[PDB]
Amino acid sequence: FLFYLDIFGVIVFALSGALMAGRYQLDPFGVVVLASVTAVGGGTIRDVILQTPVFWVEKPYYLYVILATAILTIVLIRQPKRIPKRFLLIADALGLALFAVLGTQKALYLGAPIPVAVVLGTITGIAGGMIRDVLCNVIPMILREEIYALAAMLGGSLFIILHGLNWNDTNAMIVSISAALALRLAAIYWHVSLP
Amino acid sequence: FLFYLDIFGVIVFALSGALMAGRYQLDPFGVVVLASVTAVGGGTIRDVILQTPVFWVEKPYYLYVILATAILTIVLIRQPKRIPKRFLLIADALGLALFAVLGTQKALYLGAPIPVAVVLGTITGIAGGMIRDVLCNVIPMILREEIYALAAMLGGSLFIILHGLNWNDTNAMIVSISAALALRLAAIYWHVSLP
Amino acid sequence: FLFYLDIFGVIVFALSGALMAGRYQLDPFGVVVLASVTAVGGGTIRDVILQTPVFWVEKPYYLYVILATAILTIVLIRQPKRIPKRFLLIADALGLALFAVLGTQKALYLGAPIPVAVVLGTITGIAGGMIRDVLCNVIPMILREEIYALAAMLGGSLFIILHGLNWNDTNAMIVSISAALALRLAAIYWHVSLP
Repeated sequence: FLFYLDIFGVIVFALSGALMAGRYQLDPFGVVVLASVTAVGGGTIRDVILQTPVFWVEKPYYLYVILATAILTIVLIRQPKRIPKRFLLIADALGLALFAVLGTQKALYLGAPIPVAVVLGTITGIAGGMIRDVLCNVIPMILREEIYALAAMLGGSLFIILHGLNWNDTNAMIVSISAALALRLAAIYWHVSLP
Repeated sequence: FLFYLDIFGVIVFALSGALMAGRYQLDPFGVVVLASVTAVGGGTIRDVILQTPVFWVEKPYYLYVILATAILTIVLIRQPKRIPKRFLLIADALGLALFAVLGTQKALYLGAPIPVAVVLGTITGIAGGMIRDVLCNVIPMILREEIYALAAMLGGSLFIILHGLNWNDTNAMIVSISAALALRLAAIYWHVSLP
Repeated sequence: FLFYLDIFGVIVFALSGALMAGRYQLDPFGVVVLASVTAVGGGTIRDVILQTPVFWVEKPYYLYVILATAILTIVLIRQPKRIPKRFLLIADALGLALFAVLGTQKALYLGAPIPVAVVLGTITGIAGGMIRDVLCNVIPMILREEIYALAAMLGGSLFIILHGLNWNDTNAMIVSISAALALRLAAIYWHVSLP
C-alpha cells in the first residue's frame, strides 16, 4: 500500500515538473531536471531534517520512476506550451495531498512529535512545488488566492486525529488524503479563496 | 539566558515573515508558512550542516512560538499592507544580530573550527531572510546598498575574539549581539552604504 | 590529484559568484557571500544527502580558498559591471564539469548506487549556479537554450562506464571531466542548442 502511494506521489510530482518545463520549450534534459526537482524536493528535505536516509538514495527505483514519467511526458504530449493550466494544478494537487499525509505518517513512526510530524508533512507536500515555481520565476502556490497550504495542514492533522482514535494507518491515510485532495480540487475547480 | 535568546530570535524572524505576508494580503495559513520559513530557515541549515538534531524537531515548543507570533501578527494589526518598511527591516535586524552570534556559539561548542563556526553563524542570520525574499520575488538583503552581511560576520567574529580573551559566553554574546545590531540599525536609520 | 581538483573547482565556482556580484556593484562582503554560495552550494547538498561530513566543515581550508578567490576578484579587476558574459559562462562551465565527475566519484566510493551517484554528481555541478541565479533574479542555466545539464549527466555517466571498464580513477575522471567540459564550452562558443 505504502509502496504504491509513494510511487504515485512521485510520478505525479514528476509529471507537474515535466509539464512546467514543456511551457518553456525546454529540451528533454531540462525536463528531467525540473521533473526530478519537484518529485524529490519535499521528500529530501523531510528525510534530511529527520536524520534518516533519503528515500531515492535508499531506494534507487524512484529515480527510474522519475525518468520514466519525464520521458513519457515528452513523447506522449505533442504541444506542451498550450497545455491548460488546470492539468498542472491537478497534478500538484495530487502530490500535495499524498505527501502531506505520507510525510506526517513517516515522521510520526520515526519518533517525531505530533506538531513536528505535521510540519514535516506540509513541507513534503509544498516544498517541491515551491522550488519548481522559483526556478521558473513564477509566483509560488502559497502566494496565490486559492486555498493551498490549508489542504496540506488538514491532511497531516487529520491523520494524527484518526491515529489517536486508534484507526489503522490504511484507513487513517485514505481519509486524510481524500479530505486534503477534496479541499484543494474544490479550490481549483471553483477558485475558492480565503480572506 | 540562551533559552530566552533563542525564543526571542524565533519570534522576531517569525514576525518579519508574518508582516511580509501581510503586504500580499495573504490568508492566515499563508502567513504561518512564510513566518515559519523565516523563523527556522537559518537554524535548520545550521543544524543539518552540523549533523545535529534540528532545534524545532528536538524542541517542538519553537513551533508553538512561531504559530503564536504569526497569529498575534494577524489579529493585533489592522491593515498590514500599509505597514512601514522600517518595521520589517528592524525585525530582520534583530534576528540577524541574534542568530549570527548564537549560531557561531552553538557551532563552536559542537566542535566546529573557528572559520566554520563564523560561517555557520552568518548562515543562521541571513538564510531565513533570503528564502523569504526569493519566495516573494523581492531583491534579497545582500543585494541592497545598506550594510547587511558585514553586521552578521561582525557578530560571529567578535564572539570568537571575546571567547579567545577568556570572556564567559554571557558577556561575549551580549557585546557581540549589540555590536552587530548597532551596525545594522545605523545602516537602516541613516541608510549607510558601502562602496 | 583529488586535492587539487577540489580546490580548482572551488576557486572556479567562487570566481563565477564573485563576478556575478560585480555586475551589481556590490560591496566586498556581498561579493564574498555570493561567491561562497556558488562555491559550496552543490557540495553541501551532496554531502548532506550522503549523510557525510560537509567538505568545508571537515576541511576549513576551503573557506580560506573561497575568501582568497573573492578578494582577488575584487582587487585585480577594475570595472566588473562591464565584464563580458563569456567569462561568467566559462567559469560556471569549469566547475560544472569538475564537480559533476567528482560528485559522482565521491558518492560511488561512499556506497551510493550507480544512478544515485550520477544524480548526486549533477546536483554538485548545477545546484551552486541555480542558487546564484535565483538570488540575482536571473534565469537559471537549465532554462536557457544552450546545452547545460546534458554536459553534467555526461561527465558522471562516463565516469561510471570507464570505472566499469576497470580504468583507474585518475584516467576515468580526466576523460570524464574533459568530455563534459568540451560539450559545454562548445555550446558556449558556438551557442549550440537542443530542440
